[PDB]
Amino acid sequence: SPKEILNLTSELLQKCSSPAPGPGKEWEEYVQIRTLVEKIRKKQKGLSVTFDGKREDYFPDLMKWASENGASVEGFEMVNFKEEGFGLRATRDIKAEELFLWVPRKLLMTVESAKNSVLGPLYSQDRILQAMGNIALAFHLLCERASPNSFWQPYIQTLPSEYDTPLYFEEDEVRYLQSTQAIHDVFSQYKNTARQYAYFYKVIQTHPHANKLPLKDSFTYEDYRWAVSSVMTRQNQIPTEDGSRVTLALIPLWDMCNHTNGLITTGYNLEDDRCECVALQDFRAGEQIYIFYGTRSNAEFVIHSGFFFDNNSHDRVKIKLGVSKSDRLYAMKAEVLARAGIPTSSVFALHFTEPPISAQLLAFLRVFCMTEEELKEHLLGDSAIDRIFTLGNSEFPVSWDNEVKLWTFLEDRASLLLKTYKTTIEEDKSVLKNHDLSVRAKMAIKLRLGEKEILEKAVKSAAVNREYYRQQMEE
Amino acid sequence: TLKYPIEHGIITNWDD
Ligand SMILES: Nc1ncnc2c1ncn2[C@@H]1O[C@H](C[C@@H](N)CC[C@H](N)C(=O)O)[C@@H](O)[C@H]1O
Repeated sequence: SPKEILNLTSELLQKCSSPAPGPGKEWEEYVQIRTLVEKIRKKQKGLSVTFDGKREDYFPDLMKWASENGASVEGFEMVNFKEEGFGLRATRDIKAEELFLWVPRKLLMTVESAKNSVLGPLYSQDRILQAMGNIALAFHLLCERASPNSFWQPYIQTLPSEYDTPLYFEEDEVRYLQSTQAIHDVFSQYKNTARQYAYFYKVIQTHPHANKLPLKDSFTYEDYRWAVSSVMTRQNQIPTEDGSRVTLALIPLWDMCNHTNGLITTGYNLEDDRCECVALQDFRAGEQIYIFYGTRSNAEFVIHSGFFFDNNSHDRVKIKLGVSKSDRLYAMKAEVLARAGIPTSSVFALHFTEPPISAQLLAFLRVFCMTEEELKEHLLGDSAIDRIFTLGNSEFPVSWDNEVKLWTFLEDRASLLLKTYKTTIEEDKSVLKNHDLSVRAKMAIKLRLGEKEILEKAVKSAAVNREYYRQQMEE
Repeated sequence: TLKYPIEHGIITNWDD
């Protein structure tokens, strides 16, 4: 009964509205929330709207629908690949930099198109929809999915039925990620989504401006989990009709491309009011067409795109660093860092492809390890300005001594972080070799393996720099 | 490069 569901959702909104659980209680907060959510989901009837046909049965409808509104529909076909899922395959040879794909705005689903929808009145009367475009986009999806004569029906009928975002993982699958950096953003994702479902279920059932929405008596946890994972795995940012501010939008036909390594080749053209994509490389006929999604970490690919990309040259882990206010040299270091446009304490990144540290982190480590004399040579004199300009440059060291002390610092810091994981690198390679795992399980384990392999790379890199610059002191 | 790069699956904040 919907009276039992309204009781259960109030009980869920409460559990998700408390503060952070604490230090070593975040795994059990997530299991408690999981228990309540799974109870609700198993009393509901999955997706509220399902389609008679199979997914590929609606792609001609999508092509026909995109052709009539000006999109490119020639040169490619839809193929269900095992590895990436559905995607685009070239039916002809396509050269690098050729403009093969274009989608006018009239087809997109935007935040503003959600404001002009049957969702409109509720949107204008709800703080959270007004503040969160991605949620507003998500409810746009559900309201058009529930609309039998919707203009976007060819798009919605070709969207997946489920995803590999963590919102779909099992307990044992998320459990592999314990002690990682990644799992804290998986906890946030589950808590946030669960809170938003419990809040909006009450709104849809009782708000006077949601009364004649089609979602009224058909809004399951599954419905919302699918909507946000749809938005999360393929939403974009485009300019407005005029070009002043940016907005969030879903791009039909083009969002069907799968990711590979490379550069971004999809831009918006304000003049002709359309999204444009040039071929990132040469695609022979019969080869899959990929695009570069963006510079994103494996943590972000798994959590928000629902997959793990193996060849990811933009992989990174986070690292907290700052000058301790108990340093005798806090004031000078804080002024040098300020003059370099660098915060006193910040969250930096260790990287997978050399060099492990950006120009900003190297400049910080250099100031962090400077002596009083060196600090003065960057604060006073005619060369002080020119000396700060080169802090982030590997070819202009402050001293051999400074470099040795900062690579010694980095080597110890990554070594320390490595030990805070519950499994080792060798243990992870063993689990991948000797076990047989689901796709979602492989994601979790490859993710925690990746975090550690970056730390280990940083250790070795910092050690060889340490030894190179220590040989320079001896001469 | 491009005037308006379109990043597919751009990361947004979901914390309401
Ligand atoms: N390189 C890849 N490896 C594995 N899965 C991928 C890759 N690129 C994209 N995907 C999947 O495709 C989704 C992004 C989609 N917009 C692309 C079309 C999608 N494959 C579909 O069939 O609807 C991601 O959420 C992943 O589920």
